[PDB]
Amino acid sequence: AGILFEDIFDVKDIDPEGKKFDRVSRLHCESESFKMDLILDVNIQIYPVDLGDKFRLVIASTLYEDGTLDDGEYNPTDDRPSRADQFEYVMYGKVYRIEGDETSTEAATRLSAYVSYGGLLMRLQGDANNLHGFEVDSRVYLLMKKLAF
Amino acid sequence: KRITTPYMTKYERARVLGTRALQIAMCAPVMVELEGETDPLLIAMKELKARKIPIIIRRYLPDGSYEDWGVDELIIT
Amino acid sequence: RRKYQKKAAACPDPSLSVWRPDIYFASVSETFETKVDDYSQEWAAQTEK
Repeated sequence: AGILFEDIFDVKDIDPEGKKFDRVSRLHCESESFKMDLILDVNIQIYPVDLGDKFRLVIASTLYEDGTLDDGEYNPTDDRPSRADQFEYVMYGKVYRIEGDETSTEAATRLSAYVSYGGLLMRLQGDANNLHGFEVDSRVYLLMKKLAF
Repeated sequence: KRITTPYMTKYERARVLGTRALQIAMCAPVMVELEGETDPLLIAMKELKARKIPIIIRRYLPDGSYEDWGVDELIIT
Repeated sequence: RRKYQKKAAACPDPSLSVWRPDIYFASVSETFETKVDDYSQEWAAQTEK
C-alpha cells in the first residue's frame, strides 16, 4: 500500500471567510474517529458537496497499490487496475508547507500540512503521529468518495 | 604578478567575440567543429564556451602599464 | 606602556580599503556584513523549527 492518510470526515461549514470563488468551495471539515480537522477546496461544477454530508478521504502517494513506483506521469491510453477506480473524485498536487504549533518541541501535538492541487488548496491539521509521510514537495494524490447513511 | 579581476567583464567578452568573429570572417581558420551556421557570432561564441580563443588582453592601468591576461584563463560568468 | 596596546593605535580600516574587493574574497562593506550576520542569526532561528 502507498496510503499516506485515510479518515472519514464530516462537512460542518462552507465558506465562512466570505471569499466565494466560482466553481470552487471551501469545506471546513472535522474528523469523527480522530479529532483532526480539514479545509478542502472541491470543484462544485464537477462534484458537488453540501454541508452535513460525510465522505471517505484517502491521501495516497501512488495509484498503483501493487508494484509501487509512483512514476508521476499521466497516460490516458493506459488502463491498469489502480486505486482511483474505487472513488469518485481524484486530485493530484504537491505538499508545499508543513507548519505545526511547536514551541521548541519537535513533532508537537498540532501539525498542519498544506497541499496545493494545482491551485486548489488544502489544510490537514491534526496529531503529528498520523502525518509522518508528508514532506515538502511530495507529489501526493487526493482520493475521495461521499457516503450517505 | 597580476592583480586585477580574474573574471572576464562584459566589455572584454564583447571585444574578444567581436575581433574573434572577424578572426573567423574573410576565410579565416576556425578551431571547433561546426553544425553549419553562417553567422560568425555564433561560431565565435561557441569557441568562448570552448575556451579555445587564444587572444591576450592588455588591460591598460591608468599609469600606462598593462597586464597580459589570457581569454583561455579568464573566468566567464 | 601597554596603554598603547590597550588603547588600540587606531580602529582597523574598512575591509574594502585594505584588502580590495575584486580579488580578495569575502571583503564586503560593514553595512553588508551587518546585514548578512543579522540574517544568519534570523535564519538559524527559523531553520531551528
